[PDB]
Amino acid sequence: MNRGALIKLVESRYVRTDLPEFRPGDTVRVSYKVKEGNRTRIQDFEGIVIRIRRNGFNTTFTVRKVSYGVGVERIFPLHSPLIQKIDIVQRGRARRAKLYFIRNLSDREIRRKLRADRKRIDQDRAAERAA
Amino acid sequence: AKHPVPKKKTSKARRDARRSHHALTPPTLVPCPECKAMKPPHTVCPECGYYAGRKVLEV
Amino acid sequence: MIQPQTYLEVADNTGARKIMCIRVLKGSNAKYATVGDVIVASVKEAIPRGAVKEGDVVKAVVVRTKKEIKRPDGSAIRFDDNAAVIINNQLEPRGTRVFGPVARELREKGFMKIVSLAPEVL
Amino acid sequence: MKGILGVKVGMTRIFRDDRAVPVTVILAGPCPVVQRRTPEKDGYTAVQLGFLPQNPKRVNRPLKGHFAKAGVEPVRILREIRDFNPEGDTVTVEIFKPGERVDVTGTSKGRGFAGVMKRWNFAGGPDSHGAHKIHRHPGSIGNRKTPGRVYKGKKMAGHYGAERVTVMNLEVVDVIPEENLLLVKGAVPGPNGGLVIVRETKKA
Amino acid sequence: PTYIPRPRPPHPRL
Amino acid sequence: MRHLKSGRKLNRHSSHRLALYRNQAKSLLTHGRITTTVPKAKELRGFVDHLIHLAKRGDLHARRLVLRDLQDVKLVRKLFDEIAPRYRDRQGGYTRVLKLAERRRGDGAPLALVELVE
RNA sequence: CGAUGUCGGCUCGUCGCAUCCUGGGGCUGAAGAAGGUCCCAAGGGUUGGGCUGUUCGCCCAUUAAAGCGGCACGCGAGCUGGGUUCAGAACGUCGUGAGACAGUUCGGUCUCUAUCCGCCACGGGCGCAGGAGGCUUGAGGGGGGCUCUUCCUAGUACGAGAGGACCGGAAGGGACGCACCUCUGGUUUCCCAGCUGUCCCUCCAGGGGCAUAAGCUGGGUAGCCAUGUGCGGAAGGGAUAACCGCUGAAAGCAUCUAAGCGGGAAGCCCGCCCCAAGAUGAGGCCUCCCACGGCAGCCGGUAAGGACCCGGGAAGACCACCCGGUGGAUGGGCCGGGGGUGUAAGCGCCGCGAGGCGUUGAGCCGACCGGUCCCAAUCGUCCGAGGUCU
RNA sequence: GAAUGCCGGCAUGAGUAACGAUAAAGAGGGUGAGAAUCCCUCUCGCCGUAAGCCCAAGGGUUCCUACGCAAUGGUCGUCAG
RNA sequence: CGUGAGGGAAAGGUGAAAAGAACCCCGGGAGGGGAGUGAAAUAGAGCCUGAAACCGUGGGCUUACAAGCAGUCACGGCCCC
Ligand SMILES: [Mg+2]
Ligand SMILES: [Mg+2]
Ligand SMILES: [Mg+2]
Ligand SMILES: [Mg+2]
Ligand SMILES: [Mg+2]
Ligand SMILES: [Mg+2]
Ligand SMILES: [Mg+2]
Ligand SMILES: [Mg+2]
Ligand SMILES: [Mg+2]
Ligand SMILES: [Mg+2]
Ligand SMILES: [Mg+2]
Ligand SMILES: [Mg+2]
Ligand SMILES: [Mg+2]
Ligand SMILES: [Mg+2]
Ligand SMILES: [Mg+2]
Ligand SMILES: [Mg+2]
Ligand SMILES: [Mg+2]
Ligand SMILES: [Mg+2]
Ligand SMILES: [Mg+2]
Ligand SMILES: [Mg+2]
Ligand SMILES: [Mg+2]
Ligand SMILES: [Mg+2]
Ligand SMILES: [Mg+2]
Ligand SMILES: [Mg+2]
Ligand SMILES: [Mg+2]
Ligand SMILES: [Mg+2]
Ligand SMILES: [Mg+2]
Ligand SMILES: [Mg+2]
Ligand SMILES: [Mg+2]
Ligand SMILES: [Mg+2]
Ligand SMILES: [Mg+2]
Ligand SMILES: [Mg+2]
Ligand SMILES: [Mg+2]
Ligand SMILES: [Mg+2]
Ligand SMILES: [Mg+2]
Ligand SMILES: [Mg+2]
Ligand SMILES: [Mg+2]
Ligand SMILES: [Mg+2]
Ligand SMILES: [Mg+2]
Ligand SMILES: [Mg+2]
Ligand SMILES: [Mg+2]
Ligand SMILES: [Mg+2]
Ligand SMILES: [Mg+2]
Ligand SMILES: [Mg+2]
Ligand SMILES: [Mg+2]
Ligand SMILES: [Mg+2]
Ligand SMILES: [Mg+2]
Ligand SMILES: [Mg+2]
Ligand SMILES: [Mg+2]
Ligand SMILES: [Mg+2]
Ligand SMILES: [Mg+2]
Ligand SMILES: [Mg+2]
Ligand SMILES: [Mg+2]
Ligand SMILES: [Mg+2]
Ligand SMILES: [Mg+2]
Ligand SMILES: [Mg+2]
Ligand SMILES: [Mg+2]
Ligand SMILES: [Mg+2]
Ligand SMILES: [Mg+2]
Ligand SMILES: [Mg+2]
Ligand SMILES: [Mg+2]
Ligand SMILES: [Mg+2]
Ligand SMILES: [Mg+2]
Ligand SMILES: [Mg+2]
Ligand SMILES: [Mg+2]
Ligand SMILES: [Mg+2]
Ligand SMILES: [Mg+2]
Ligand SMILES: [Mg+2]
Ligand SMILES: [Mg+2]
Ligand SMILES: [Mg+2]
Ligand SMILES: [Mg+2]
Ligand SMILES: [Mg+2]
Ligand SMILES: [Mg+2]
Ligand SMILES: [Mg+2]
Ligand SMILES: [Mg+2]
Ligand SMILES: [Mg+2]
Ligand SMILES: [Mg+2]
Ligand SMILES: [Mg+2]
Ligand SMILES: [Mg+2]
Ligand SMILES: [Mg+2]
Ligand SMILES: [Mg+2]
Ligand SMILES: [Mg+2]
Ligand SMILES: [Mg+2]
Ligand SMILES: [Mg+2]
Ligand SMILES: [Mg+2]
Ligand SMILES: [Mg+2]
Ligand SMILES: [Mg+2]
Ligand SMILES: [Mg+2]
Ligand SMILES: [Mg+2]
Ligand SMILES: [Mg+2]
Ligand SMILES: [Mg+2]
Ligand SMILES: [Mg+2]
Ligand SMILES: [Mg+2]
Ligand SMILES: [Mg+2]
Ligand SMILES: [Mg+2]
Ligand SMILES: [Mg+2]
Ligand SMILES: [Mg+2]
Ligand SMILES: [Mg+2]
Ligand SMILES: [Mg+2]
Ligand SMILES: [Mg+2]
Ligand SMILES: [Mg+2]
Ligand SMILES: [Mg+2]
Ligand SMILES: [Mg+2]
Ligand SMILES: [Mg+2]
Ligand SMILES: [Mg+2]
Ligand SMILES: [Mg+2]
Ligand SMILES: [Mg+2]
Ligand SMILES: [Mg+2]
Ligand SMILES: [Mg+2]
Ligand SMILES: [Mg+2]
Ligand SMILES: [Mg+2]
Ligand SMILES: [Mg+2]
Ligand SMILES: [Mg+2]
Ligand SMILES: [Mg+2]
Ligand SMILES: [Mg+2]
Ligand SMILES: [Mg+2]
Ligand SMILES: [Mg+2]
Ligand SMILES: [Mg+2]
Ligand SMILES: [Mg+2]
Ligand SMILES: [Mg+2]
Ligand SMILES: [Mg+2]
Ligand SMILES: [Mg+2]
Ligand SMILES: [Mg+2]
Ligand SMILES: [Mg+2]
Ligand SMILES: [Mg+2]
Ligand SMILES: [Mg+2]
Ligand SMILES: [Mg+2]
Ligand SMILES: [Mg+2]
Ligand SMILES: [Mg+2]
Ligand SMILES: [Mg+2]
Ligand SMILES: [Mg+2]
Ligand SMILES: [Mg+2]
Ligand SMILES: [Mg+2]
Ligand SMILES: [Mg+2]
Ligand SMILES: [Mg+2]
Ligand SMILES: [Mg+2]
Ligand SMILES: [Mg+2]
Ligand SMILES: [Mg+2]
Ligand SMILES: [Mg+2]
Ligand SMILES: [Mg+2]
Ligand SMILES: [Mg+2]
Ligand SMILES: [Mg+2]
Ligand SMILES: [Mg+2]
Ligand SMILES: [Mg+2]
Ligand SMILES: [Mg+2]
Ligand SMILES: [Mg+2]
Ligand SMILES: [Mg+2]
Ligand SMILES: [Mg+2]
Ligand SMILES: [Mg+2]
Ligand SMILES: [Mg+2]
Ligand SMILES: [Mg+2]
Ligand SMILES: [Mg+2]
Ligand SMILES: [Mg+2]
Ligand SMILES: [Mg+2]
Ligand SMILES: [Mg+2]
Ligand SMILES: [Mg+2]
Ligand SMILES: [Mg+2]
Ligand SMILES: [Mg+2]
Ligand SMILES: [Mg+2]
Ligand SMILES: [Mg+2]
Ligand SMILES: [Mg+2]
Ligand SMILES: [Mg+2]
Ligand SMILES: [Mg+2]
Ligand SMILES: [Mg+2]
Ligand SMILES: [Mg+2]
Ligand SMILES: [Mg+2]
Ligand SMILES: [Mg+2]
Ligand SMILES: [Mg+2]
Ligand SMILES: [Mg+2]
Ligand SMILES: [Mg+2]
Ligand SMILES: [Mg+2]
Ligand SMILES: [Mg+2]
Ligand SMILES: [Zn+2]
Repeated sequence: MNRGALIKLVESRYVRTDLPEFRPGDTVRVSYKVKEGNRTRIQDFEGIVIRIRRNGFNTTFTVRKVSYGVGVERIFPLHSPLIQKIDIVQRGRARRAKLYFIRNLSDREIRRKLRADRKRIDQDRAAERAA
Repeated sequence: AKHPVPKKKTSKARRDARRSHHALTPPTLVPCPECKAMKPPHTVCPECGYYAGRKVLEV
Repeated sequence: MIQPQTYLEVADNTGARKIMCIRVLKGSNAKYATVGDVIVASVKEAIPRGAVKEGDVVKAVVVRTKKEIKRPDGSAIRFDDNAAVIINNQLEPRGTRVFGPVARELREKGFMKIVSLAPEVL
Repeated sequence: MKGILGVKVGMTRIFRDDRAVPVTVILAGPCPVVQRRTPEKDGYTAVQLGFLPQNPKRVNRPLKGHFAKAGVEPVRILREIRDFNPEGDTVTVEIFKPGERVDVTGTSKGRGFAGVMKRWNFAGGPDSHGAHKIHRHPGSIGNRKTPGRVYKGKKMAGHYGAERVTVMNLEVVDVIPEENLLLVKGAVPGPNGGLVIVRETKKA
Repeated sequence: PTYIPRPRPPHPRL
Repeated sequence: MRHLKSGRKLNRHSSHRLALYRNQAKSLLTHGRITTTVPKAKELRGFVDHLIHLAKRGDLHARRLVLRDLQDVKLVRKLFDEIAPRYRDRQGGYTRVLKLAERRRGDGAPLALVELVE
């Protein structure tokens, strides 16, 4: 028997595929379905993805955003059915996979450290020239 | 600590009874297929240097 | 994860700026308060001519924490600080405004005034 | 009462009504009835099940004649289920429907020789303020001349784990009979690849 | 009988 | 506990153990057969296998990778030029370990031999 | 007195019951709610802080509650050593003085090795009248046992009002316990990158040693984990405590009682979880071997089986346990997936240059999920029934 | 038969604690009855205001060489103060 | 042993005579086994006699459901005379 495969098999019914790949340092907008009793609505959450931890179906990315004066990090599961959509808003360049360091940085030091990834920005514009 | 100590001398019966588990197991031995000399299984034969049916080292 | 001796920024305009938790109002011996939990605190640092003053033993509700809160949908949210809003015995905010985001958890726990006043409920 | 043997596959989580649900996955079926216990011949009721097919070249003669007296291919494991008497000669996971509650037994993970803090959650000693080599120690074990002895059952260090453990009232979450899988919400004793028993719950 | 090791002081039972 | 942990320790800190393996790799690759203890022998297999495999790939990168553990151009030259060619179609298993009948006199240690295969 | 270590704390509990809370009651100057008092009850529970060496006590903030006692005022061959309780020094006081003080003050060496009982774990032996491989019954043990808030019933009963129920029904918590690693969060001693100094290989480029038993720094899989997740306390059956009765004499009435019957606690028996036939009272069921050769005995060759030896294992101190041994995926390699790292070297282009850009999500890559006989578990050896008598 | 008596001998604790800085080792070759422990070479690590070199004190043949391994060396020893 | 003044041991015995064991065997040696000497070699130099504690090999009885200052009394079984 293949225990890994069975796990993969159980998960497949929930694996999303329709989401734009991104990377730590990217600036992204998560549209997240949330309930305000008893109605349900979409709440956008825009920020730098500082961290992505991979575990197949169980991958989860962390997005950081400052909001009315306070730093805020939320963690989303990359296959959660609550994610309505994900929009790439900026493509930044990191030198490492985890960016906890930006928590202690000034606004301009972040901007200096995560300059625009021209190479992947060119790809984003290179696509969207389709049929 | 406060330096524990034996309270009575151990009788010859209790002493040797503790050794009731001290005998040696004679070595596990099997005959070598090539030179028929007795030797432990799963080792190159030290008498003819044969293992798995072939010469493996000089003796 | 707020326990006695923890300092909390004051999220409202009561005049207080820092409070030091001295009790967690959650049963006989709860160890921790998170968002939504009432605490008893001592005013450690207030501004002048405030509704509160240093020394006041006040009640507070924790509105955001440095440790992440988890949620039934598998999501989690964490803030840059532990903050709180000073309340009266009937759980209402003693102040007139709430600065910063607050935990959505405050809604179902019956802090609908504090959730309304917040500039953003995350 | 109904039961079935299985193997712990591993953990993951599904999403059910916009809710993360942690689950353990159990490969349970299929279990051939190998011998039935009757109050006639045996004095109690149970069904000795079988699980996992075995190389015939490894099944000795006393056991071969046992399976043969049931017309079952030789199997690796044989366990009974008390007061369970199925109709067929094969027990499959379709005996569980989603929304049920089950108790799961397994062999807990083996911690070996475990100290009093890991085993019994003793507080240990202080790490500063003059503690002398007692940081993980159990302190006192008794009184003085009265009673002059240590109680039976006193919590001391020693082997911890690799014992029989049963968690009760685990929700069944889904059943995948085509793969003989069983999704249970929560934790189950022991390691992946370990053997489990999945009975109906005795809670209510 | 070379050197006489002096014995430890008693516990003060006063 | 030690559950699912791969790696013998051999009563050596992190840098001694590595130098042990690298010294044993140098000696075995050099002489073709060395005698050591059984536990050391079993660990040297994978350490040495990987180097031989890297030599089969023959690129400059591999040479420099191998030279990190072997540090001897001449020996690395012998590994790439004489040793690696005779394993071109052997998919792994470049070494073998066979236990020895006798023990040392002074510490009773069980020995075994390690050799490159044919 | 040829020594029984002395306060308080820490750790670890276990018992008592004159009960602090929780459960059950009688009386109330008991309307309701909430109290008072006494009875039954020891199953569980009984918080964090400021002061002082403190025990005690007062205080702060909570709580259902913040119970009181025994165990050498439990516990220093378990820890502490602040106090007491040596030698120093000083203050007050006393003494001509040396010195003195239930007067104060600062300081002042706490002993690696457990033999026997006891305790926690783990084997070895023999036994359980034939020998064996499995699967089991449960005598008897052990574990567990707590509790709060909110809502509905209902702003109804009750009450002038304020206030505010029983019974019954929902939801959510604190602490505790068992298990687990999907998520959250730790570590992850060499899994990846970056960095300084220096010595080196081989001059550049690329690298290796050392700077800790990782040089430092940023990360980090498996495993082991809590701060994280699942689940437990029950339900229910039975017999009772105080207490309330039904029927009912002695004793024309009356009486829970003398005949008989009923109700009635978080407590008791059972139920749940775990151990458990050395339960010598050594249990049961399924299946296999079975008249061996020779003098209830013995000595030999076997049987079914077993052990040895080996490759190993979320099993483990040794042992034991579990799996595999070429009719084999057990470990090692190799391959793929995962995962970590975060774009290798080399070359080409740009810049005087530090560098930058592309080739490139590259290169490297522990443990995870699998594949593959490439390497190693070669070859073998030794035990092992012939069934007592009525 | 006792004096924690005196001297000697031999037990118990026990195949137990320990084998004296956590700077560190591996392999090949040689010798020999015998080798983890001696010789040789290669690799690895340690010291380098020292763990290197030279004086004085103190010690008194411990220096060099051959032949030796009972004891001494906390193991072994073919080696050695 | 103590700087020193000073303190202060243990340790006798082959046999009448060395006749003190040529030679051969195992062994590196040690040690033994034969051979030989002697009245005697468990008088073989670790030597007269060779007590006891203490360690061991072999044999007889006995012991793995049993409560112990270890003995004593009784009966029974087994072994020996
Ligand atoms: Mg002590
Ligand atoms: Mg000590
Ligand atoms: Mg000691
Ligand atoms: Mg003893
Ligand atoms: Mg003796
Ligand atoms: Mg004896
Ligand atoms: Mg005796
Ligand atoms: Mg004994
Ligand atoms: Mg012993
Ligand atoms: Mg013995
Ligand atoms: Mg003030
Ligand atoms: Mg002030
Ligand atoms: Mg603010
Ligand atoms: Mg099982
Ligand atoms: Mg535990
Ligand atoms: Mg703990
Ligand atoms: Mg601690
Ligand atoms: Mg101390
Ligand atoms: Mg200690
Ligand atoms: Mg310490
Ligand atoms: Mg401990
Ligand atoms: Mg005491
Ligand atoms: Mg007693
Ligand atoms: Mg176990
Ligand atoms: Mg460890
Ligand atoms: Mg493994
Ligand atoms: Mg060691
Ligand atoms: Mg180092
Ligand atoms: Mg490799
Ligand atoms: Mg071998
Ligand atoms: Mg061997
Ligand atoms: Mg006394
Ligand atoms: Mg005495
Ligand atoms: Mg005495
Ligand atoms: Mg004494
Ligand atoms: Mg007590
Ligand atoms: Mg009472
Ligand atoms: Mg009560
Ligand atoms: Mg009451
Ligand atoms: Mg009352
Ligand atoms: Mg009233
Ligand atoms: Mg009332
Ligand atoms: Mg009680
Ligand atoms: Mg009590
Ligand atoms: Mg208190
Ligand atoms: Mg203070
Ligand atoms: Mg205090
Ligand atoms: Mg106090
Ligand atoms: Mg006081
Ligand atoms: Mg109350
Ligand atoms: Mg005391
Ligand atoms: Mg006490
Ligand atoms: Mg005490
Ligand atoms: Mg002490
Ligand atoms: Mg004390
Ligand atoms: Mg004591
Ligand atoms: Mg003592
Ligand atoms: Mg003191
Ligand atoms: Mg002190
Ligand atoms: Mg004195
Ligand atoms: Mg004076
Ligand atoms: Mg005077
Ligand atoms: Mg004073
Ligand atoms: Mg003092
Ligand atoms: Mg001082
Ligand atoms: Mg004093
Ligand atoms: Mg000291
Ligand atoms: Mg001592
Ligand atoms: Mg003992
Ligand atoms: Mg005793
Ligand atoms: Mg046993
Ligand atoms: Mg039986
Ligand atoms: Mg029972
Ligand atoms: Mg019993
Ligand atoms: Mg109402
Ligand atoms: Mg009214
Ligand atoms: Mg109710
Ligand atoms: Mg994991
Ligand atoms: Mg984790
Ligand atoms: Mg994490
Ligand atoms: Mg993590
Ligand atoms: Mg990890
Ligand atoms: Mg590495
Ligand atoms: Mg390094
Ligand atoms: Mg360098
Ligand atoms: Mg360079
Ligand atoms: Mg160097
Ligand atoms: Mg150095
Ligand atoms: Mg440092
Ligand atoms: Mg690190
Ligand atoms: Mg980390
Ligand atoms: Mg009941
Ligand atoms: Mg009446
Ligand atoms: Mg009546
Ligand atoms: Mg009656
Ligand atoms: Mg009744
Ligand atoms: Mg009843
Ligand atoms: Mg209850
Ligand atoms: Mg059982
Ligand atoms: Mg049983
Ligand atoms: Mg009995
Ligand atoms: Mg039995
Ligand atoms: Mg093992
Ligand atoms: Mg087997
Ligand atoms: Mg075989
Ligand atoms: Mg395999
Ligand atoms: Mg493999
Ligand atoms: Mg791989
Ligand atoms: Mg991958
Ligand atoms: Mg990847
Ligand atoms: Mg590049
Ligand atoms: Mg490149
Ligand atoms: Mg380059
Ligand atoms: Mg140029
Ligand atoms: Mg990658
Ligand atoms: Mg890979
Ligand atoms: Mg195949
Ligand atoms: Mg053989
Ligand atoms: Mg006398
Ligand atoms: Mg005497
Ligand atoms: Mg004497
Ligand atoms: Mg002795
Ligand atoms: Mg002695
Ligand atoms: Mg031993
Ligand atoms: Mg001992
Ligand atoms: Mg020991
Ligand atoms: Mg010692
Ligand atoms: Mg030792
Ligand atoms: Mg030492
Ligand atoms: Mg040494
Ligand atoms: Mg040492
Ligand atoms: Mg170092
Ligand atoms: Mg080497
Ligand atoms: Mg050598
Ligand atoms: Mg040697
Ligand atoms: Mg030697
Ligand atoms: Mg040398
Ligand atoms: Mg220098
Ligand atoms: Mg001189
Ligand atoms: Mg001298
Ligand atoms: Mg010399
Ligand atoms: Mg010489
Ligand atoms: Mg010598
Ligand atoms: Mg010697
Ligand atoms: Mg010698
Ligand atoms: Mg000599
Ligand atoms: Mg010596
Ligand atoms: Mg020696
Ligand atoms: Mg020495
Ligand atoms: Mg030697
Ligand atoms: Mg020589
Ligand atoms: Mg002298
Ligand atoms: Mg002298
Ligand atoms: Mg004399
Ligand atoms: Mg004479
Ligand atoms: Mg004479
Ligand atoms: Mg004569
Ligand atoms: Mg003469
Ligand atoms: Mg000769
Ligand atoms: Mg001789
Ligand atoms: Mg001889
Ligand atoms: Mg002779
Ligand atoms: Mg005569
Ligand atoms: Mg004689
Ligand atoms: Mg004589
Ligand atoms: Mg004479
Ligand atoms: Mg004699
Ligand atoms: Mg003698
Ligand atoms: Mg005997
Ligand atoms: Mg009995
Ligand atoms: Mg008997
Ligand atoms: Mg009689
Ligand atoms: Zn042979």
